[PDB]
Amino acid sequence: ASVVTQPPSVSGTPGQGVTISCSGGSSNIGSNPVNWYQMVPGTAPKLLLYTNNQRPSGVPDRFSGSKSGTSASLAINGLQSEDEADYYCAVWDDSLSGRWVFGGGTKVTVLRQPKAAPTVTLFPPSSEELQANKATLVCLISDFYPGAVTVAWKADSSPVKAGVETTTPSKQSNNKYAASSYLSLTPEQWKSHKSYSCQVTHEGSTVEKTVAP
Amino acid sequence: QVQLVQSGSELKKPGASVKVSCKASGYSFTSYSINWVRQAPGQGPEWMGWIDTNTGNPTYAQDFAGRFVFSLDTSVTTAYLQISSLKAGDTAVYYCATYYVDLWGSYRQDYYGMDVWGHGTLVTVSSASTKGPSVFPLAPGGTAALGCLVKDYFPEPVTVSWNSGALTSGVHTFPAVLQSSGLYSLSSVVTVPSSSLGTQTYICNVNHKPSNTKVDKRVEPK
Repeated sequence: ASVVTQPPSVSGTPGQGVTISCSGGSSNIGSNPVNWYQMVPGTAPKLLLYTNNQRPSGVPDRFSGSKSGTSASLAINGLQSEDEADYYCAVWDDSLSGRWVFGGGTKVTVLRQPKAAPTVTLFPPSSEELQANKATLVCLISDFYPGAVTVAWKADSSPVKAGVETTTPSKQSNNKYAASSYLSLTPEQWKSHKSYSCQVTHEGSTVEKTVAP
Repeated sequence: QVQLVQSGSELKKPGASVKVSCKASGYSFTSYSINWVRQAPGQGPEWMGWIDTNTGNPTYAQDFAGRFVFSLDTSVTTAYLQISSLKAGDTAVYYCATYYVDLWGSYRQDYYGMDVWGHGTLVTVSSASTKGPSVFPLAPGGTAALGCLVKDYFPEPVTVSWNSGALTSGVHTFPAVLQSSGLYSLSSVVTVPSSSLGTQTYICNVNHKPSNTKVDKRVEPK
């Protein structure tokens, strides 16, 4: 994962306040000034704060920043719709060899409907595909909100990583999100196990679906 | 107003090289350094280094020192990034960045040139060529889901209907995944009462224009 740690997902109804933690180490946040960036689709990444708490011309004062010890924080007080975006903290790190390091990003959602855990459907490979000497497990993930998930697979009871491909979340017509994850196997690997499991984590809660040969 | 215009999206085979450009304007090009940053799918951005636009000397982050080259053509105030021996892991959006020059005196050549970013250049490392999808059925009271796996096609888009467009209720076609091959795959699914599984006809109609591919696939349980 990333060198500095951000929550994947932060949310509030409009007008509410939220904060985004950015946890690092002595060699980075603990000794050097922090920048915050806002990423909106169709828009170049935008500097939101620099030297911890300074706002560039144009950035509203409802955004504020701070740093303490080895962590920094971005506060948004009075969420507005245009604040919905991905946010990234960044700082110079003296440790590795000298480089900026970034957090993994935080999606801020301005809630417009109740939080919804995803519906997860897991499909085994078809006879047709297995006949073609291939195998694909299909894990489909829909109706979740806010739109952030992480997907883990496991063979029987062991994590796999290899052969896994996962989409980013995309907005549905009902303003909740969808994502999919594919696990590519050999026909042999499919048959040589008792089961495969697709685990979807959303707002801290994991849902698991399992299929077997 | 500081402005950075980056070159268009690129599709390259593994082992090939690519050169992307960053055209700067609105300020004194040779008085302020250019910084380079990439972000690969899922991951947080990674800082690659900077180049002194006066001396021309580049400095590279540890992880990018070797296959990556920063260069300049100052006469057209453009900074370039070249990558050789491209790998799957090089697939990313590549950004150039510099200073809000108004806030950094008259001259600055260091790693703080991170205020203003270009829109980014997507580089996709791919060995894919135009190809139609293979279509396979997806089969698992209450409700249940059946569908079609539209596998290994290129390029986008594929269109999917069910029973010739007649069936729309409970149909959900998912955005495609781009796998490391450079090929895409997607899935479309119909949510239905479980009793309808194998008692009612469900045919997905898949069209892939670039390859002149039309496929009708009936989907049954088991």
